[PDB]
Amino acid sequence: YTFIDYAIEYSEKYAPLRQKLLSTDIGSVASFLLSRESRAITGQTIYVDNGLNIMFLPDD
Amino acid sequence: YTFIDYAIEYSEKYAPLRQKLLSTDIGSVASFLLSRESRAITGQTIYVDNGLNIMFLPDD
Amino acid sequence: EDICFIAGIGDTNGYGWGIAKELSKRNVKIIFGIWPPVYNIFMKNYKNGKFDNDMIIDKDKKMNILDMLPFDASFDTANDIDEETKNNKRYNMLQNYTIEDVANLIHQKYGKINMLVHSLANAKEVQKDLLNTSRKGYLDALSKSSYSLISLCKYFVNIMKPQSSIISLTYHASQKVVPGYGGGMSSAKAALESDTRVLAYHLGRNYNIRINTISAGPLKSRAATAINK
Amino acid sequence: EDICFIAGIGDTNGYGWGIAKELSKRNVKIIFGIWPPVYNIFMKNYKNGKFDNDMIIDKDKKMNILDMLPFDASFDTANDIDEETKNNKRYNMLQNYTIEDVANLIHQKYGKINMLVHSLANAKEVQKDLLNTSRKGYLDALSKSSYSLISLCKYFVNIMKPQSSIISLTYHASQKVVPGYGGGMSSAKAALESDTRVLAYHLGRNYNIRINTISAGPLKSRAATAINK
Ligand SMILES: NC(=O)c1ccc[n+]([C@@H]2O[C@H](COP(=O)([O-])OP(=O)(O)OC[C@H]3O[C@@H](n4cnc5c(N)ncnc54)[C@H](O)[C@@H]3O)[C@@H](O)[C@H]2O)c1
Ligand SMILES: NC(=O)c1ccc[n+]([C@@H]2O[C@H](COP(=O)([O-])OP(=O)(O)OC[C@H]3O[C@@H](n4cnc5c(N)ncnc54)[C@H](O)[C@@H]3O)[C@@H](O)[C@H]2O)c1
Ligand SMILES: Oc1ccccc1Nc1ccc(Cl)cc1Cl
Ligand SMILES: Oc1ccccc1Nc1ccc(Cl)cc1Cl
Repeated sequence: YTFIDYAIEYSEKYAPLRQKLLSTDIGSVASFLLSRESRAITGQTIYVDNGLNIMFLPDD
Repeated sequence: YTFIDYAIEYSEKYAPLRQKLLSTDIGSVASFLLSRESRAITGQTIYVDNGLNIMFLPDD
Repeated sequence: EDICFIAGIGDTNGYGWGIAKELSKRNVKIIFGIWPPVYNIFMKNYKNGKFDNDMIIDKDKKMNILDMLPFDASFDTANDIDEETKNNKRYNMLQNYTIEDVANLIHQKYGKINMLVHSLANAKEVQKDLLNTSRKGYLDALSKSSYSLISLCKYFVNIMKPQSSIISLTYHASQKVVPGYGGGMSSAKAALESDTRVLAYHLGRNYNIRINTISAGPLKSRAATAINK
Repeated sequence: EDICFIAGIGDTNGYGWGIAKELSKRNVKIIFGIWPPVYNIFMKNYKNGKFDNDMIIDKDKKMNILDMLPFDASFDTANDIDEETKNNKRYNMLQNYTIEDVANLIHQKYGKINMLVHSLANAKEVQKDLLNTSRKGYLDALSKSSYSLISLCKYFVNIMKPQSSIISLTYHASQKVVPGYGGGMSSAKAALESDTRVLAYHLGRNYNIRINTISAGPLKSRAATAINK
């Protein structure tokens, strides 16, 4: 049932943080990176994915 | 003249952003990571080093 | 006096919108870059109040959209546009939609900005797996999704203040294999992440500007449903 | 009512202080955890108004410190402290400084908190390079610099509200080699960074709590000068 539905169901079941990923979650981080609050950060890839990227082997 | 002075001097000369790195520079980023603004970020290693880590070969 | 230009919006169901919403909370003026093909439809829904609820910033605030302009990331300058599009029913009633053109337009109307958001991605053969992607599709994916970031920086750095910030959106498919993310999109994201580092070097040293990329998790957006696998 | 416990502050020249200062801008109550060896020196200089300058948050804001407690990250519970340090000059007049004791202590006076900062590191043989570090010096570096994070979490998780956040400080020497960073400190950081991920899984799944680590650049702190190389 389409690539995106699988990825999302998977993310919500295996990600360390079991919550819905809202566009505003990415928005708040974008907001921070665009502000002067993050003056010492550049050239980085920041992960805003409820931490799914740290997982190797799933529980189920 | 100790490791620290070399590291500081090296950073200020070769990092993508040439400016002194302040404890408050890390402070504001820490502040962001501790607030609900970053609810979707966990298990990450965030670099706050004026981007020095992205360099391989120094300039001069 | 913060102004942010968001390159890549067609609706309120993607990341560009969520970013715009959050930026408004902080009182930053927003300028949308809308892809010509959906520009008029977008203006229609905007004018008919179809987005009104989506513009309410929780705290009784209203999203402050400074402007909305047709924008196609596949054209750098005016003389880069071919006949086929120059005669397209959509691009006809439009002008000044190339990267250099919108930067000049923005600079002229509002002056310098200090925030840029690259939130666009496109790939003709995104449905095919890497092995079956043609040279044409692969390059079209990297042209629209990767190079577009470099071109944006090259032209907008002239209308940006020192200490401005830039971000783009990427996906973990660039580092680990996720089947279904084809058409050269994983390749383009891998390039976008590498270029972010390189640009950080050039933009940081020469203009004191920062650039980062956000690797986001899944989100049910229009272009997300487009991926068939 | 945001409450933060900052573990690892011996003066105003380190990161623990810059963090404290920045948190104050957002009006969060700060609780300092001072290492007993320098607890009296800190309290003294504080009372004698030798830090008043440093407590200025520019905007007339005065740094608001909720409390200052003695704390030693090498001891999990009271019966973990050895007779020697128990009777040491600097420890004799103090109490409830182990990890379990400070958690219980903070819980009684202020209840549950929602922010925890791990800002400490220590290594006896930091002057020697890895090859020449003894088993004892190595395990000491990890015990103080890495496990202390896991321990803080284990005890403070009971006094933390859901959706709380935890951070620590790491250095790039864990991923790429920087000679001079010895005594197993590079080892300690590699461990800490890996443990951040694992703890992120356990804390996120069971307590819906987050944990990240900041990899900072060079700062001429007291402990940074210790690295004689
Ligand atoms: N949705 C996700 O699950 C997800 C995950 C990780 C990263 N991303 C990234 O987020 C970004 C935004 O995507 P989204 O998924 O929110 O979808 P989206 O569909 O809202 O945004 C993509 C936009 O690109 C525009 N576009 C296509 N060709 C263009 C061109 N030539 N010129 C200018 N605009 C053009 C489209 O109109 C569209 O609005 C993308 O870069 C994507 O790779 C998304
Ligand atoms: N200064 C840098 O260049 C640098 C760079 C990257 C990461 N870091 C990290 O920043 C953190 C703070 O270091 P800093 O460099 O600001 O130095 P700092 O010397 O101010 O902080 C370390 C603190 O830990 C305390 N300490 C030592 N043993 C302890 C114990 N058993 N129990 C509790 N406290 C103990 C000390 O009193 C000291 O205040 C460290 O974790 C360090 O690894 C520092
Ligand atoms: O980058 C993505 C990752 C997961 C789900 C959706 C996207 N976005 C995307 C895909 C394919 C195409 Cl052609 C365009 C876009 Cl914006
Ligand atoms: O972790 C670091 C990286 C670069 C410079 C200084 C530090 N900090 C540090 C070193 C050694 C010891 Cl024993 C204690 C500390 Cl806090």
